[PDB]
Amino acid sequence: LRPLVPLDGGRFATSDLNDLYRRVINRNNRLKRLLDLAAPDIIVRNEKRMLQEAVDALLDNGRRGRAITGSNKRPLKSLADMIKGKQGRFRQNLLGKRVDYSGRSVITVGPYLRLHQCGLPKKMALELFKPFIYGKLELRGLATTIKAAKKMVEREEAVVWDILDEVIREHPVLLNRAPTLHRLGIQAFEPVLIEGKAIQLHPLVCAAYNADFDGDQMAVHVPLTLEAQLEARALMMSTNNILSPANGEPIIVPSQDVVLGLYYMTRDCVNAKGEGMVLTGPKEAERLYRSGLASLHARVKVRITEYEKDANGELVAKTSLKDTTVGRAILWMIVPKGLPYSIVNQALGKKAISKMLNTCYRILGLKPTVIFADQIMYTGFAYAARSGASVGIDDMVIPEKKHEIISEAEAEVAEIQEQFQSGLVTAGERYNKVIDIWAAANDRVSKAMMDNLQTETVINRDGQEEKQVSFNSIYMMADSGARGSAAQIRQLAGMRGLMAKPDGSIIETPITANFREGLNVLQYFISTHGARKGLADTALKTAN
Amino acid sequence: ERMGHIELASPTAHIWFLKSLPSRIGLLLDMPLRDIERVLYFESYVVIEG
Amino acid sequence: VYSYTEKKRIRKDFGKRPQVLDVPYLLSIQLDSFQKFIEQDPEGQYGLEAAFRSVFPIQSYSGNSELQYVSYRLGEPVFDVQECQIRGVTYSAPLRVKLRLVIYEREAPEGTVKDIKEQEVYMGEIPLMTDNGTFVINGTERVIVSQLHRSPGVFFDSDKGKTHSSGKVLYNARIIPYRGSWLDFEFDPKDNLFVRIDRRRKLPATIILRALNYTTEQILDLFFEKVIFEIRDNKLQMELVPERLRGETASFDIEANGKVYVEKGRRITARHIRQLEKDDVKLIEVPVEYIAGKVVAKDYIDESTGELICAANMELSLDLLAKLSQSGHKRIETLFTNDLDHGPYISETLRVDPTNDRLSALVEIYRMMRPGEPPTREAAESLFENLFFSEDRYDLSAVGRMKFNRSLLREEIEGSGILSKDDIIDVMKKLIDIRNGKGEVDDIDHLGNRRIRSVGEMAENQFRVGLVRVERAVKERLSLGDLDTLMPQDMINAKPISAAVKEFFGSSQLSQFMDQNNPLSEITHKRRISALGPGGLTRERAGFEVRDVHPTHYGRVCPIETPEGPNIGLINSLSVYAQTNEYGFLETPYRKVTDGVVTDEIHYLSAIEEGNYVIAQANSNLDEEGHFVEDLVTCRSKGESSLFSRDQVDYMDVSTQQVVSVGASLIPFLEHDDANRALMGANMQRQAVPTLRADKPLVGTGMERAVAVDSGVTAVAKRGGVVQYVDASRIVIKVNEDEMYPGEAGIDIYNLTKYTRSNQNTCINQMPCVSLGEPVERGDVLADGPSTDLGELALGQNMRVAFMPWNGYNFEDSILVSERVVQEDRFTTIHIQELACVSRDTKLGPEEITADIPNVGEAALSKLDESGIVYIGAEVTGGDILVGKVTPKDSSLRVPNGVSGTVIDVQVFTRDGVEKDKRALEIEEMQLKQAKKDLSEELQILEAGLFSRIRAVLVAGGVEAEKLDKLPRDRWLELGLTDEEKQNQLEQLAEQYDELKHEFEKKLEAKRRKITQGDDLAPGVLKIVKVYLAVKRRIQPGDKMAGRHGNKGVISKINPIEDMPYDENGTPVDIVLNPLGVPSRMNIGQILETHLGMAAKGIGDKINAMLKQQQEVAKLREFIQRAYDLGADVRQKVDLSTFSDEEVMRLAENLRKGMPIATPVFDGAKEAEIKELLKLGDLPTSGQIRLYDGRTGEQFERPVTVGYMYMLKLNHLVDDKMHARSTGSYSLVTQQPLGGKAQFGGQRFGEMEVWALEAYGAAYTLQEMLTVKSDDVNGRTKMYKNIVDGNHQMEPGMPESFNVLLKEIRSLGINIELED
RNA sequence: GCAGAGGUUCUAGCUACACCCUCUAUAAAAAACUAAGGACCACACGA
DNA sequence: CTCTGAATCTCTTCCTCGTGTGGTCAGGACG
DNA sequence: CGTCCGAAGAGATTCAGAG
Ligand SMILES: NCc1c[nH]c2nc(N)[nH]c(=O)c12
Ligand SMILES: [Mg+2]
Repeated sequence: LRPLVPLDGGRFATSDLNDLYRRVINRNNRLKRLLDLAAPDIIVRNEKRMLQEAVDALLDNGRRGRAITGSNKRPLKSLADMIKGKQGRFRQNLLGKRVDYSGRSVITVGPYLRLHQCGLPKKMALELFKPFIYGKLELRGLATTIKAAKKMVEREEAVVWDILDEVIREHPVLLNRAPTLHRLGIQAFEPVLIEGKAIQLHPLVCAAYNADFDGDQMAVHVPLTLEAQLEARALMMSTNNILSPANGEPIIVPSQDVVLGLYYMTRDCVNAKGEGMVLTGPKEAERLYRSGLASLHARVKVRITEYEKDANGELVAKTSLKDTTVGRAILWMIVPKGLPYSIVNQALGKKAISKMLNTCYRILGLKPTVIFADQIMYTGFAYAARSGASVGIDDMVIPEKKHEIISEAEAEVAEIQEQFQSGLVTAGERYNKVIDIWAAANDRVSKAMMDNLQTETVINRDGQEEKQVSFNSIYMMADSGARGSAAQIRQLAGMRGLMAKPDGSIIETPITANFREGLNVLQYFISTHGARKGLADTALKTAN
Repeated sequence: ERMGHIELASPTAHIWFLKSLPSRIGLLLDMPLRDIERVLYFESYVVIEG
Repeated sequence: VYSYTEKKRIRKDFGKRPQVLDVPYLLSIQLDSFQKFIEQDPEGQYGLEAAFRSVFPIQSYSGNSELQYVSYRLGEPVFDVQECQIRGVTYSAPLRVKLRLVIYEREAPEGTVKDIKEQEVYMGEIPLMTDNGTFVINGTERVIVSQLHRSPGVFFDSDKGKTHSSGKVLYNARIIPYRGSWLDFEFDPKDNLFVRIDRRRKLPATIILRALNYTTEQILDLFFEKVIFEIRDNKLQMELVPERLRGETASFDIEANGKVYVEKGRRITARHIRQLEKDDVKLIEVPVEYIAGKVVAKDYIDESTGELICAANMELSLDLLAKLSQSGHKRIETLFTNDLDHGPYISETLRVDPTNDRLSALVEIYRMMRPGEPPTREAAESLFENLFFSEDRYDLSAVGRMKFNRSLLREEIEGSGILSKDDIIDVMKKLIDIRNGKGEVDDIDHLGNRRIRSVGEMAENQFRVGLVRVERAVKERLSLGDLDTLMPQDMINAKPISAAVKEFFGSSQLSQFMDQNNPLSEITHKRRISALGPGGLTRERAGFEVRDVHPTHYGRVCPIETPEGPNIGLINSLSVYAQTNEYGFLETPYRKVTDGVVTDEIHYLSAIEEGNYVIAQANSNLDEEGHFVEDLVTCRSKGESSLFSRDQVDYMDVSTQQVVSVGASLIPFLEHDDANRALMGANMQRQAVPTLRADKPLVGTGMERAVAVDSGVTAVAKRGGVVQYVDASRIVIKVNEDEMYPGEAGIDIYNLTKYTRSNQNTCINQMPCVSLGEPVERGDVLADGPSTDLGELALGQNMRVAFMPWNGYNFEDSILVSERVVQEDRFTTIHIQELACVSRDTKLGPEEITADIPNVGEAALSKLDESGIVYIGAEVTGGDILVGKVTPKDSSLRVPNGVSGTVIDVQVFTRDGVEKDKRALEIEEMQLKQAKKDLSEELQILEAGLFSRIRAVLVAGGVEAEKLDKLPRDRWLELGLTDEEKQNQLEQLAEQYDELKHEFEKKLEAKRRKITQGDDLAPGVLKIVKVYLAVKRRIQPGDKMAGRHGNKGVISKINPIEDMPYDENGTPVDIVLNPLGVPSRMNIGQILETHLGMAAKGIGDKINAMLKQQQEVAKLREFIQRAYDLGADVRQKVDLSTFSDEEVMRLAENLRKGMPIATPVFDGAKEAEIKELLKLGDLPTSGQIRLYDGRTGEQFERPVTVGYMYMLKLNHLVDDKMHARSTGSYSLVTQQPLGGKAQFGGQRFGEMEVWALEAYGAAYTLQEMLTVKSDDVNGRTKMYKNIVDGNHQMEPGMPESFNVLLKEIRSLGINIELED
């Protein structure tokens, strides 16, 4: 248990415990020699003190007040230090045991995957599953001894890959992130062999993991026993974890690209090619959009068969001519039978998609919900790629009244300063009034910016122009809910706002420049204040 | 698996019990920890069997 | 006018504001600091002379012997930088100190000495600093980061809040010295001053005052006022002053000379106070009630006998007053106590004070400092005196003295280094005044109270420590040693002083390993300032307040560049214009405004002096005369941005980029992105692994020509001239005659470093960039280094970027990469490793390197040469043999599993006294042939200059050149050249040559001797062999590839070219990013940058089209002139009429791949200018084009953004991340996974994952991950046999770690057993 | 190693959990069997 | 006048994994 | 060849002053 075997350049000397034991033994031997030699009482007592100190250091070094040391003046590790703390054999080797049959790599999207499987590099799988390969190679007669199977494996012959494709068919693996706070951190997954060097993760399950694609690393463990393989199928597979343990809300929620694709798919334009046509069905809508005779979002009249489960376990068909766009009609094919049609007739932002998934899970069973989620993700990706939604400088529209609002706010500030000079108001009153008028100016600027972005588009509706919800890429990315709230849009076109001083006092002069325009040096410093404060807060938030 | 023992010439007290939160041996004898600390390290005399 | 470097590719500049100050030499802080550590300083101030003079009196105690230091002289390094790097030694210069030992006569202080012993003694070796600023310590490069620590001096604090849980303010004061113990005065909640020395237990503050030979009366009169009461028949009438009356209510009828002003119990109103001053009466009638609760100020003894009636600081009761009145004490001095203004803080401390005189105070201090020791009078006196007044222990530095005097509001600057009595009493007085209300606390985070300790100060301190240790040694040696026998060399050893310096330079918290990942990475590391280290905040200890950015960081410390993570804000980067003051505080240049004109004189302003002055902003339009056109100019007076007039402002900023650091300034359009994405993008330019073919940044800031030249990555010309012979490894430049030195001059050989290992395992290659005949001028970069193109920092490549979602492959942060990127080898980086094999003397004889390994195949030995080393050029892979180490009875080094590549070179280091092996002999033979070749080549071109010099001058004089050439030209002494001013030099040179050839032959023998001699090695080793492997990694799915602004993300899929989106003209894009990352993460700079890159590439393509079809140079000239102007009052104003036909042609070729555009950080290009730039080509002015799709061929509606963004590959590759191991060697605890990638390891199933498993119904997998998978000696083999047989069962067993725990607890004297 | 002895090989190979074969004085005819040292401290970086 | 509530004095703890770099110790004669 | 040579709270404490 105390090794003393570094064997580096013949040194053979690395035991902190061994040094302490030698100290104790030497003190005891000297005490025995003095006792048999009838030494003076003071010397015997001094040696007794030394022995007591040595025993104290051996049991718990550093408890008396001094620490036995000498290795670069660093305290020695006693027996007590090997049990307590975060490094003793109680929290480092008994609870968190390192395991075999494990791997580690970076993550990749791989949207082609289903919900219950994930990518796994071939070179990683050939080492994770080596014993199974040996066993099957011996069983099939390809090799005779374990050495022959070993050589066949290192040669990476063509037969080895075919064998590996058999021992990987229904063998779940436990993909696991590093900070697994909740139980959804470690989830099972069926392996799909790829040729890269990164474990691909299904995009939908990148939210429960808190998974990220800026170089985040995951660990791949391999269940081995039959009970483990059954459990990593009936208790931990991604299909069985739909609702979060804490709150009864869905955990597979479309996050960024699929929601934008569905939002762009299910909208309306006041005048697009192919308006007023009476479409036969969703098949005809798909044929018409693919051909090009019509557009994705154009109000038409298409008959749609809505299946309702009002009767107990019976699906009643209701065919009617519902007034809806081409894009909504195309999406109807994805939706299963049970759900009604009103779910896919709205703008279909993000809460709408989450509610659609939840209603599918309620009315239908869990089995159709997985397929619905997969089809939704595929359709969203495809029709977001087809959209070509891109951000440009011309998209960030600065409200035209900004300069007037700023000038009027500065005039009010000057008036308040004049009142302060005359002694009518106090310093604190002046400060509060300035803060209030600047806040009012900020509110007006934000309102003007929104009014110039949300409904700016005016389109010719077969005659007089008609106002329509805008198709601005920033507005499409903010209204749907893909990425970015209203405040972040405000910071890009309107004034940044009243930034705060490190202590907490709101600085009188606000940043009257957006990010589209130039930011002054002083304004950038004031922004740096808050940015640094936030980063420093998070750095210790994690540990707490 | 096997261990060994060292025969101490003079008796030695266990620091885990002497110097802890409640001072086990101090509590048992109802003596302040300071006096026990002094006598244990050969500083003062406690007169057993008065 | 531009230099020939700038005439090849002149960068279009969009800066609008004129500059006055040029960017200073970036590595000045380190270089100047180390310069003031070895430069001979005659006065003996900072440096080495200062320390030597400080600790060299060396007078033995009554030993009639003195050792004096007279001078020091640094030696000459044995090996140069290249030799030190290759061999593995420290770049050091031996220190030769000339001492003198004078032997006084026996007990003759008034007498003289018998003899002197002036002689030189070698005293350690100090490492030297390479010109770049790196230290060669053990063959590697180490950089000592500067330290930012709280300045020595007094610092009043508040410490309000948590203490006392009642909001009471516990004012304190710490006198922090530069070397000693911290004196800390602290106020108690009950208003009791308590001195706390060295942060030990609390002592009453009166004890310190008593310890200074101060009696009670002295303290009372020092820290209090005095109200005088006089014995009078008129109710003991006392003197009074109206000023003291203000503040509190009067409790008695204030009257004097039969005139009543105030009544009894009447509050003294303002009018009452004014009429009281108007009355101006000294003595005011008082009753006995007022004097009832009065504290006396001095002791009063009776006159009849002499006994004390009352003591000092005693409450005078009525009986006491009567007794002192009848005793005859006319004067009654009671201390004044204004409860509002002057509190009784000192009196209460005196009440709690347990001592009475100096002896008791010293005894108490000795007891506190040294518990368990008998308090001795002499011992206590010595301890207290040394601790607060001795030159040996307490040393307040000059900066400390200045800070102390400024904080105490004194007048003189230079004082002393020992805390005096007046200093202590003044600190106490100011603390009391602060407690009263007058004064304010001092903000610690203020940059005027934190100073920079660079390399020089730390080296001086360590050398001082070593010198005082050797002084301690020599002091004892001198006394008992025999006199007039031993030399100074005997009493001084080198080890005890060399150990400190070597330890500081080699192993310290500030001697960090240099990271040569980039030319920018090296510059950032040298200029970094870190709080952590000796005398600095630890990461855990540091609070949120330290991590914040103070308002006084403007121009002194970068507000953006800070390592995110644990130490956020603790290691900040120096600004681009900052420069340390004389004392050590930071400074920032400013322009002086006298009346209304901005004078060009720049005065560097300290942090403190910045406050009073009102400083304007750089973004203030001038009028070409110095007057601000705007009547109201924004300013920054005292941490408060405001709007002042032109008649008040007296200082202005020098440049718009003086706030940001070097790294953050390189980011273009930084004025647009957030302060968080800029933070995360500034830390991502220092991890860009250099690519294969350097590509200039299409759009850059303008500082790309400073980080490259200032760093040592590129070889800059030392003397101007014309290139003679340029090769792929060497460049020889013949200097111009004016630059040429008169004798032994003519050629300046530059040797370029070929592929060599870096500190982070990359390639450091230097490619020539000049041609034969090109006129090279002083300061021109003639050879680029890693990540450098034509002397311009090029960390990555510019690719065609299109922002659009593509089938979900560009998810949250993923990026699509076309196969054109991989095919052209745009990001293929070279990586070099270094495997080593050491042969050491062993039991039963030493090991040998012979290729005689037992039990190995001929194929294994095929790579090995007859001697036993692999050929240079063999393509070895994993498992192959590299050396042939044979140990006395097959321990030869093998390529680690996974590592591949080709061997570039092999080094065989041998020890002295051991014969070199045949292969060593063959490298040494080639090196000595080539070392001989180098001396011969140097001699030949030296004769090209010398014999040419012997010529150029031989022809002038009338002597026939043919006659001179017929005889040997070198020895033309026979043909007497006509005497001239160069003939004497030539004759001297020819005489030298009939002699220099012999001297050069000795020098060649000496040069060859260094190569031939075996290098000093570690004790016990015979010879070591180092083999370098070089791989060429390419782009793989998973490799992180980020931009400059902050957009990061791994590569998702290498899509084929045909499937990538293609625009109308047919050219496919190369990267398809995700647009959804811009709206939330407000890095809107990466869109503007894209537009500007597209415009630049458009102009480049137009120029290329003009070049493809042969066109007249006039058309190219006019088009390039049009592009260079673009209006908007651009600063550059480049003119092409001063150029030549060939010059314009060269420029056209160099700009055919895009026109580089400069964009200063905070004064860059506006949107209108970018639109004009785009319209100058033919690209759409909006910036978005109709991008068709590859697969379907259909058109993408809603046109997308296409441009050119500068993408750089991060070095967090994926080949160094994948690691899967089924089984591996066990640990001491018997747990199978050791961990890590180097040794086959398993990922740790931490407590968090165990809890996550427990949350599910997981019970069998937990058992099989805790027992049969990690540590069960009887379970792992059983399960392996079961698995290779077919049935996947499991035997639980019991973990070995549990048995280890049981044994550890049982060894502790506690019996723990597993009961049944 | 049936017990003793020797053993092809596919490091080493009656124990590490081991295992098998042939042979009768001592090595030589043959296939099937299995994974060995990791003590501490500073510095940097990523999610 | 003896233990109220009120200080006073030591003690324990402070995310979780990777990727890595460098430095690394008891105590030299001695019979 | 050995052989000797910051902070934040908690426990773990006293000190105490009044009714
Ligand atoms: N470990 C036993 C052993 C050594 N050599 C061997 N040769 C053979 N054929 N069989 C074996 O079992 C052995
Ligand atoms: Mg991430």
